Amino acid sequence: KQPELESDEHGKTLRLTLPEGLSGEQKSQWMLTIKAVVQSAKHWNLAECTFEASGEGVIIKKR
Amino acid sequence: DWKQPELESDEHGKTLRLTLPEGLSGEQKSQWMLTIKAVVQSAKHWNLAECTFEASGEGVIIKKR
Repeated sequence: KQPELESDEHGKTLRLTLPEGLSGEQKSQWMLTIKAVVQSAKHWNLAECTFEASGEGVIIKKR
Repeated sequence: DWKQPELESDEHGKTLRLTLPEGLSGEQKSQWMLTIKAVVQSAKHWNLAECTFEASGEGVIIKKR
């Protein structure tokens, strides 16, 4: 399932789906990587960051 | 074994490194990369410091009232 944006009369909701049947720790690792991005969006303005793919996964760069 | 999200810095630069969840099929890896990509893209339209983040059933949610 691709990202889904639900629009409520009470606001919007971005819903992200995790792959079918992942294990328990794979689910946490995944979750943790997304939260690191939301945390970084609180310190940095991500529209002004460069986002590249790396060997291990991904890299978000500021300055 | 699995590296947690970590920052790296030095002169003229600060980076956030994210490691892929382990034991993933090529498909799931593609899915993982798109999820991270959907999140940076939302931070470009919304201010995520003013949004709620939480785990739901088989996923994650980000709400902007």
